Amino acid sequence: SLVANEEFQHILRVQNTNVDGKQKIMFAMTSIKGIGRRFANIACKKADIDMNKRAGELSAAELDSLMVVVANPRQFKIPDWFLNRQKDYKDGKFSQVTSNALDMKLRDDLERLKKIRNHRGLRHYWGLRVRGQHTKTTGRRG
Amino acid sequence: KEKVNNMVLFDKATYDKLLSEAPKYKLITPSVLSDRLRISGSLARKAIRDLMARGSIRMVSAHASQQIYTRATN
Amino acid sequence: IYNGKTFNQIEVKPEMISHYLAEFSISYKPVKHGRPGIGATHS
Amino acid sequence: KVHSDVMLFNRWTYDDVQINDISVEDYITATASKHPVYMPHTAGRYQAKRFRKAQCPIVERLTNSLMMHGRNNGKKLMAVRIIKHAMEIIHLLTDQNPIQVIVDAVINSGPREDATRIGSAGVVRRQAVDISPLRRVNQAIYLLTTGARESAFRNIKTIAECLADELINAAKGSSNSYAIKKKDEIERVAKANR
Amino acid sequence: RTVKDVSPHEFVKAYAAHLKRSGKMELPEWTDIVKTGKLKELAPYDPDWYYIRAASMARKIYLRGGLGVGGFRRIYGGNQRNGSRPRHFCKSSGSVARNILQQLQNMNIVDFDPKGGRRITSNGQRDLDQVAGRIA
Amino acid sequence: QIHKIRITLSSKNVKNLEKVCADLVRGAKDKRLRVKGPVRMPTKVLNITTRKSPCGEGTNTWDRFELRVHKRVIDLFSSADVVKQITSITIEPGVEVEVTIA
Amino acid sequence: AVESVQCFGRKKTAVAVTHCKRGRGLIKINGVPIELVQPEILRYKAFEPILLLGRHRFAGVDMRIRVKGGGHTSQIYAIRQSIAKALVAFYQKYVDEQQKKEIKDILVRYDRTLLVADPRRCEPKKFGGRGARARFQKSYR
Amino acid sequence: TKHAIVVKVMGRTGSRGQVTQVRVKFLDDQNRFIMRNVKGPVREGDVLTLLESEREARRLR
Amino acid sequence: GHSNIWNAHPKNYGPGSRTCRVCGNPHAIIRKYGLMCCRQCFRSNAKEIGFIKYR
RNA sequence: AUUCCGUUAACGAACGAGACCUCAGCCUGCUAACUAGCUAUGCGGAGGUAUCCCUUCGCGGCCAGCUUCUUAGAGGGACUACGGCCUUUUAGGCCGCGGAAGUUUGAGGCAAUAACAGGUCUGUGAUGCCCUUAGAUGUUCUGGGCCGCACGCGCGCUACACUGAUGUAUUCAACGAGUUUAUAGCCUUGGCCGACAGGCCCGGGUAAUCUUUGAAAUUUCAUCGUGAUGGGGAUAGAUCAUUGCAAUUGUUGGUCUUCAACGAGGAAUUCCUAGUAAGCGCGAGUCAUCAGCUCGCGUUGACUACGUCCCUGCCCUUUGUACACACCG
Ligand SMILES: [K+]
Ligand SMILES: [K+]
Ligand SMILES: [K+]
Ligand SMILES: [K+]
Ligand SMILES: [K+]
Ligand SMILES: [K+]
Ligand SMILES: [K+]
Ligand SMILES: [K+]
Ligand SMILES: [Mg+2]
Ligand SMILES: [Mg+2]
Ligand SMILES: [Mg+2]
Ligand SMILES: [Mg+2]
Ligand SMILES: [Mg+2]
Ligand SMILES: [Mg+2]
Ligand SMILES: [Mg+2]
Ligand SMILES: [Mg+2]
Ligand SMILES: [Mg+2]
Ligand SMILES: [Mg+2]
Ligand SMILES: [Zn+2]
Repeated sequence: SLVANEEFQHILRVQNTNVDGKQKIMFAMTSIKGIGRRFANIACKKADIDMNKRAGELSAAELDSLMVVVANPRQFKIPDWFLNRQKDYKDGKFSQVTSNALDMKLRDDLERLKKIRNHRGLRHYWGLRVRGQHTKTTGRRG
Repeated sequence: KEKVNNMVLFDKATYDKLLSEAPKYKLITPSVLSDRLRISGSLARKAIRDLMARGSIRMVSAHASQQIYTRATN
Repeated sequence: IYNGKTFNQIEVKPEMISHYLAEFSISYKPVKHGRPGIGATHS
Repeated sequence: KVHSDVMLFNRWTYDDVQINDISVEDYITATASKHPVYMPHTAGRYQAKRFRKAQCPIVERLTNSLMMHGRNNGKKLMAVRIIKHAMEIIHLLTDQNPIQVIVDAVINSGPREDATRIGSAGVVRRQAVDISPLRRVNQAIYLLTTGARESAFRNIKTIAECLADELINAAKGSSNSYAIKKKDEIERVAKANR
Repeated sequence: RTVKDVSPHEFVKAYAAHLKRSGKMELPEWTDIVKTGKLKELAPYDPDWYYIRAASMARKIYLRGGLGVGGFRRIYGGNQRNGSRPRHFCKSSGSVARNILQQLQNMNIVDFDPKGGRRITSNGQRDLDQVAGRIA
Repeated sequence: QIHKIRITLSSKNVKNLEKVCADLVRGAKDKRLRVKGPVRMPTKVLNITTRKSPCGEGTNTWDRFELRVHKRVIDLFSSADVVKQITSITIEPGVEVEVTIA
Repeated sequence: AVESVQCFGRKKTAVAVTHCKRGRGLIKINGVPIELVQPEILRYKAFEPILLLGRHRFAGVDMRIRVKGGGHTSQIYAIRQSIAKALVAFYQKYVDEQQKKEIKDILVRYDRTLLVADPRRCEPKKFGGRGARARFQKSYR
Repeated sequence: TKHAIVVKVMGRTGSRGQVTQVRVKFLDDQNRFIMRNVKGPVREGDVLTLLESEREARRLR
Repeated sequence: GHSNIWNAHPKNYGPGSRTCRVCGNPHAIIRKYGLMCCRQCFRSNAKEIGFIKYR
């Protein structure tokens, strides 16, 4: 088993993201935006993938299983508190957004804040800190 | 500098090279195997475990942060 | 909405629910920087 | 010959270990007659008086000098473990007594001459001076541990392996050791500033 | 030969294996998703972490017979990193400890101490002693 | 008609407290009573560290103020009347005497 | 009449007391055999009083050691000091003075701390710095 | 490269007292005494390895 | 002022709810052991209170 | 050490220094401990040959004994006492056995004369004079600000990694602090609920009685493998709780997600000589809620030197001065 199989893949694609084949599956999946070590770990656990294998060792069907697990956390008993999009503003649904969907959600939040002239939105627009930090001495880049 | 392109899984040539020469090394450690066979530390540890299972090497002293192995026979 | 000096005028929109009235009446004037004065450098 | 039942780490014997340098013989404690110890951990008071630290075992001095840089300060159990593993690797690679290898490395690493700064008022003037045996031993230990530490940094090779390699390459003047090169550079500068 | 005469690590491994083989433990559904404490960054690496924790807790109760959930939270706590702020002690998960204590009680290994906490039963003493004896 | 009478003595002065304890012990002994103690509890050291300056100028220097409280425990096996009579002896200022049962 | 002694070793805030009495030669700390003492690296310090005097001289005394306070190294040092002192006292009181002197000389010739406590203690810190001697960083401009 | 043994210590030398001046007696020739400047702690009875014995030490100050 | 307005702001906590029992200042109050004295007043009255300087 | 020996137109004195006092280090010697423990015994559980014997745990004995361990009162103890050298037959110094201790044993508190236009009128119902004193510079209420961000500086925290990060297993402190009992206020054990954050219910402690059975670095075994990488955690999104009358300009604390500079730092520059530096955590002050700060505490525990006046300064003496606001003359 120590010898690489002929099917070993050095580079694989998932949601238009390059995934390193040499990295372990748990930490290889983290290259996708919106997926971290905790979420990747639980997704691998729920998909029955063996955590000791590399990203390139597995088969494509296992990547599809991982993606369905990620896209339907509720179906696999992943709790609501474990998701990065809880109680959505418009739909009010709980889901794990990833890749360009995460950027779309972030842009929607920022533009919604800016449209109503909310203070946080104005701070975002001006390029200043939004979480109350002092700005006299730190955060100097331009 | 140039990054080291260590392999996480053996190819047939490197695996045969391991099985041939590694049992003849005076000192065997994961770092030594990684530097010689040009393999990752994890693959070096797995190869050391495999060689120990085969009985071709012996354990001089085992520690979490340092494993020292040597050829079974002179 | 009083900001400490004046009552700022706004119209309530559906998107502003669950927010504080303070969030729409800025209490400070945004900073626009003039040239540094005497004693800014050589510290 | 003097026979001592005390064995370092219960694995190594101080018998047949002899210092072969009259200059630094009196400032190295690695013999069966000079209070051998089981471990290089002795929690003694060696800074009370001048020259007292010369009575500390050389292995203990190496262990102490292995605790350099803030992140490692006070972590003596780790240093003792590193020394133990380095000694095991040295015995494996060279088939000699590790204590003898350490003694030879210390002897060969210590500089004999140095250039001391002289004058004043922003003048760069140096004059060659001799090195006392105790300072020679201190410099040897410092150079050996510095070489091991610099080799281990940002490298998959463990600290124990680097220390063992440095000690082996210093026991013989291989010039591949960091300590040997540093000593040669120091002596070259001293000769230039004669 | 008793538990005090064997290495804690080896005894913990042996007793975790024995507990898993027993089949009386009822692991909660969240064992594979929760961390062992707020101070942790990742879930336990070992899939058998629940049985190991139960064995360690049983050994602790065997040595001392007045421990409660808070005591076990302290016992398995540790430093918590705070990014750019210094570290401070942090307690571990209390739900895991409560569930493990209840499961161990269900097996008659421990019971409620009259003074509070949990105490090792005679059956628990016998089981741990036999496991320690078989380690050799 | 025998009870374990508990006497607690607290004071800031060691000499006065010790003298009062010795007087109580000798009084109890003179009546052929059983005396256990005096037991010296760990000294309580109230500590306050305050800056010397009434302002913020100068080297920050601090005053370490300590108030030490010494406590003693004496147990007598006798009736309430005899212990009440014994404790009636003159007590110097700064020593607090409390008598209780068990 | 029971034949036993109780001697204590000290190192910083660590206090260990050894109960030595007639027996078959068992040495246990807090009910655990002395062979399992932690950390494993300090087992040599723990066993030094035994490795110098050999196991035979301990073959007629049962040693039970209780330790408290201090840390992992201080507790080990206190334990070894207590073992040495307890053996010396037991030999003095129930064995010929000649053998007691011999074992005391053997122990002292190796390390004097095996019977004499180290008096070093933590120095109180002074205001104006984080440590006893270390002062706050000074700036002039 | 000769060996000499320190017979007595004359005292500290240099602007900061960095070096100590000592009188050393050559081991090979017991009737030849030389002046040397030594860096680092040194006491009577010490032996130094002289890479060259031609020079005579002079006060650095 | 009007009863419902004059001094109507709650003062159940914070520096504004406490003052020095000696001078009435609200700053640098020592609340340890119930002294409730400002640091200056406490440093003035320490000897009378019974606090001694040993080191 | 203006500390002493001595020299001596000085002789006798008074302050500072020392002495002093606090803490720490030794006492198997004294007094005494059910608010501290040990020992043996009686009973009980477990293991081992299972009765008797051995090992390990739990519970009682105010008529089992005792004070080694803990506490704190009284005392003892070091005086360089002793030995060898140097020094004026001095004052003294170096080394050395013994000793817990031989730098004044270690660390502190206290601390002279004469001064500064040094700080404080924003600690004070300390205070002169000046200003104001009802449309108030008084007082109170609402709201905002003291935190505002092209930039420069000071004290710091976190790092740049494998002497490591993460996940298990493992187990060693000290200084301290804690309630109005109202259903209950402060420290909080135990049980239940919850992934966490938190919530509910029995209760203990005005305290060597309860929290307190009370840390981390570290030790141990695995994963990671030189990749800004599972280093680093800045910035930001969503969402959930607690404090508070009120949390927006995020009070703080959780969950998932995002994953910036930083690869060891130029000229310059700080602190430090032993249980010290450094690393590691803990308690208290501030505190309804907030510690990267300060004051203390302990744990692991070093390198180097034990010298000098080169730099920066200080003390004494001699000497020059056109200085005395005193060379920033
Ligand atoms: K800024
Ligand atoms: K390395
Ligand atoms: K005024
Ligand atoms: K004040
Ligand atoms: K100077
Ligand atoms: K002077
Ligand atoms: K002149
Ligand atoms: K003049
Ligand atoms: Mg990602
Ligand atoms: Mg006692
Ligand atoms: Mg002024
Ligand atoms: Mg401010
Ligand atoms: Mg400061
Ligand atoms: Mg503990
Ligand atoms: Mg990263
Ligand atoms: Mg990280
Ligand atoms: Mg605030
Ligand atoms: Mg502050
Ligand atoms: Zn006041």
